[PDB]
Amino acid sequence: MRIPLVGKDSIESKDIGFTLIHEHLRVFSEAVRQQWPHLYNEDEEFRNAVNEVKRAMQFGVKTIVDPTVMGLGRDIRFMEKVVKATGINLVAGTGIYIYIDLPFYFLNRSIDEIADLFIHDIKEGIQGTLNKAGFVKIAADEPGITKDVEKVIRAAAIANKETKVPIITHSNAHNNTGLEQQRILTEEGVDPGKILIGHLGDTDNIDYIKKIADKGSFIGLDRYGLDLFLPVDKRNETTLRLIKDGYSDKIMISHDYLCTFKPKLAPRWSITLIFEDTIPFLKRNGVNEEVIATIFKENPKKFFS
Amino acid sequence: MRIPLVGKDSIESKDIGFTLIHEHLRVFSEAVRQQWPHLYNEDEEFRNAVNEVKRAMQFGVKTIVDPTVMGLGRDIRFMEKVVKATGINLVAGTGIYIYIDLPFYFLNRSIDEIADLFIHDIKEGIQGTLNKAGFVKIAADEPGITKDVEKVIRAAAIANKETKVPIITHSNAHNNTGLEQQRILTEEGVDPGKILIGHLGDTDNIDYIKKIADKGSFIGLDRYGLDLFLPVDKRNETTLRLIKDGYSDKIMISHDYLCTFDAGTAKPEYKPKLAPRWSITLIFEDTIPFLKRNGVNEEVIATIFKENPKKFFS
Ligand SMILES: [Co+2]
Ligand SMILES: [Co+2]
Ligand SMILES: [Fe+2]
Ligand SMILES: [Fe+2]
Repeated sequence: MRIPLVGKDSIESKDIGFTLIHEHLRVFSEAVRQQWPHLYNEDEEFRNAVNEVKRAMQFGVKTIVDPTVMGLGRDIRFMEKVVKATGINLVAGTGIYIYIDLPFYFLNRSIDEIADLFIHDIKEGIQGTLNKAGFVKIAADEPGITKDVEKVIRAAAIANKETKVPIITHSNAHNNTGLEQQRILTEEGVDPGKILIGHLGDTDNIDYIKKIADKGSFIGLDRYGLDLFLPVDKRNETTLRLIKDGYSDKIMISHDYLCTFKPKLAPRWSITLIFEDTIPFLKRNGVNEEVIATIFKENPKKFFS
Repeated sequence: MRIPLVGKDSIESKDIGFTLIHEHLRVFSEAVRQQWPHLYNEDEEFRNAVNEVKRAMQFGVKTIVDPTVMGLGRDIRFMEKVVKATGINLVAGTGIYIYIDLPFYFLNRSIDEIADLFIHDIKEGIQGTLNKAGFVKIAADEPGITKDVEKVIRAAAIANKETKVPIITHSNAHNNTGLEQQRILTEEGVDPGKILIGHLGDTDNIDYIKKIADKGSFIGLDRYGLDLFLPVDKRNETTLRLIKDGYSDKIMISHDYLCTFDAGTAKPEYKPKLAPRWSITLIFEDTIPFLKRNGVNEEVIATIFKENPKKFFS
């Protein structure tokens, strides 16, 4: 009745339950895979995604939000297959993931034309299916807010205003891209509480994280396990600090795990690391179950309502 | 047998006949087309491509070389359908068309791993078929020779050295990228005669063009009809001058026609001020008649359109 799900009837936000807000079943570069299909093994990809998702569900995860969009190899049919094999609630999105320029398709195309693509996926369905997009994903990274990155951001704001679906972002935690995304969306009329600024858990700069939260958006502590960006124990210290300072109303936690899509870079990276390490860490440091529920149930409910 | 053809037995290069060295049956952004198929009408693309190819064949064209590769929507199965509807000799390629950065697949991958993809397409076949690639296509434009652009350039060198297929380039005629491409490839051991430096017809700077040709490479006068890069009359004037100064044996001419393109610019849609007479047969309607009435004999026309493509693929 409000949040579309891959391969199922849409649900009211009250039924989302325990959510992993940012996880990927599979990512790839569309052009590479179309051109050199011998590099990929779909059977293996499917088997690893299904296993990872089953494991999450054994810890009580009900819904996964998967922000694989254009540029990351969104495949709605693969997603459907995983949903049939697992029973997971899966929220698919629309959007564009670029760091510099858009594909040449977009040359002399307006922001509204871009937004029309997102709205098509939200109102009509994704890739020829009746599976509808539940959110818009956008990105910026080390190159910053380029001209084309900015067009995409503005297009996301149009789609949100027209359809009410929330916006998930990718940012670089160390160069202000997050704060800029929030600002441009917000200036374009997006409710700050319909934005999740992503990858803030990549830094232990608490003042920058709070800045974005205090402007009204969710803060993505969303790469647990990617030690190369920030080690688990430092993420844990940051999370705990934010909870202790009263920020659990804006915290969202996830792994950004690539289910099929490393001893030094990400030794215990998986879709269940927060059950194995983070949540027990927090509980040992005095965080109650009510806070856990706020982060993994209440916050996603608010984001999608 | 020595040039692979899509949907046909390979041909000796001496049999290639009258050739258009750089034309596209269809181009698109793979990511866009994968994510928003509602934007594209395959029927219309197929009908347009077939119509263009048949009209080129009526003018005597035997062979078309199509440098649509990764980044431009190469689709060997579409190409097969076009061959089967027309009987054209079609040469498909491999390569990577980027202006700035490689797709994220290539993060922390070596130049060799890039080359192996090219070698795969040339020795094994394209996209799971046995249609083999006959050349490598690479690109550089306004952003210049970026690090990833250079990785692709060096990958093409390795592929040529291993398989012997020639290299076609896309360049920006106004920023030296063509000469940079030639430089880096010749440094890596590629024979200059196996390189076509593209889009040099986009300038009337005759001295730049000549510099590349004197270094031993073919020069692509290859966007006839794309008036936004350079109008037909200035292209014709440049082409003629090069032929008079003795450069016939290095000149290749084409239209770079996109029988179907997905960009919004779209150089011919309510916007045919950018490319009014642009089609795959414009050289038969304008350029060849112009050369012929300005002292260029049938021999020189045969050199450009038959002999040079034959050498390039030998
Ligand atoms: Co991200
Ligand atoms: Co080109
Ligand atoms: Fe992600
Ligand atoms: Fe081209």
